[PDB]
Amino acid sequence: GLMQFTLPVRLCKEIELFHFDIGPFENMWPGIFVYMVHRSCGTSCFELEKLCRFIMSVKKNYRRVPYHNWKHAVTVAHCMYAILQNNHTLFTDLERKGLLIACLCHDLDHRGFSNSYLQKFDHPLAALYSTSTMEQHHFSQTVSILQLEGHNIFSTLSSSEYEQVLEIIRKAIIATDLALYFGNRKQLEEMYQTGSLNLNNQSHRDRVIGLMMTACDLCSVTKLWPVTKLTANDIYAEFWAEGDEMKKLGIQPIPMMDRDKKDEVPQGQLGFYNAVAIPCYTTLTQILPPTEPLLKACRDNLSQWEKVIRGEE
Ligand SMILES: Cc1c(C(F)F)nc2ccc(C#Cc3nc(-c4ccccc4)cn3C)nn12
Ligand SMILES: [Mg+2]
Ligand SMILES: [Zn+2]
Repeated sequence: GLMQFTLPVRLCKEIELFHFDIGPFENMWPGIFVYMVHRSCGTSCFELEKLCRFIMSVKKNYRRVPYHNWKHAVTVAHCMYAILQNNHTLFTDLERKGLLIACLCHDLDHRGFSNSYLQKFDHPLAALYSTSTMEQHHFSQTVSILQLEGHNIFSTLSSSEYEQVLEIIRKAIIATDLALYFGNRKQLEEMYQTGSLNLNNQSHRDRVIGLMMTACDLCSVTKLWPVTKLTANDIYAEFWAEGDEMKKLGIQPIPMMDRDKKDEVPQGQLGFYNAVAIPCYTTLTQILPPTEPLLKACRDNLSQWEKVIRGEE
């Protein structure tokens, strides 16, 4: 009841910053997530015994792949924690509750393959869910774990509060489909610049939470350079495995997934920062000013990739 979680001093202070790295000690990641729920949401949001059992089941349903793993789940939740703590009064009790869970769950049972590869392999999930294939699967796994005995962390919510929270989580998880990001950010850009953006309009909140989700999901481009650079190795380890699998089906993968074109990674990261990351954090900073550190760190990393291209590293 009066059982606070506390972190060592360097973590207690650094966890509040956007560029925090959760570290290589897997056994501390659950405690870090509980710490973030307790300060983000309150010590009363969830029954501790249920939350702990929920976390350990979520962890067991992430696979040992190079990037889309348990460490990515907790990393994406910590970015969400930083956004919520820097924008205290902008979010409902239900949103605080839903979004950290959404982030922890957002890639449940990922296999390290894109929606495209599922469609070309003709995976059963591609027939069950024709768009946002993996993302509809992640939400489906979340509901499964929520319905295991002793795992219902939302048990104290009313029938209609429960339905709202599962709807926040569903939209949040669907929005991590980067194919959906491009149109969502363009609409948020237009709405902000014409002054129609209205946080009382629920379909507007939906879009802002969607963009927050893309920003949390891409938060590896916002870390200190050595974290960003080493994470890129995990990201490409999956892309190149998918590339290998495309070649097995008799299909030339795109160059991003072709390990034969390793040499042009620096130029590919440039494209990605300019086409995806920079716009994402730009529009997010416009709508939520205290998120500017994400944009600043993103720009610093683009500048490090430029340096790699010029042979300065
Ligand atoms: C860092 C990161 C994160 C997360 F850290 F945010 N998520 C993502 C998602 C995509 C990418 C890319 C990428 C990319 N490489 C190439 C390329 C590479 C070699 C030869 C030719 C082309 C093209 N392209 C778009 N980076 N990324
Ligand atoms: Mg995903
Ligand atoms: Zn993700």
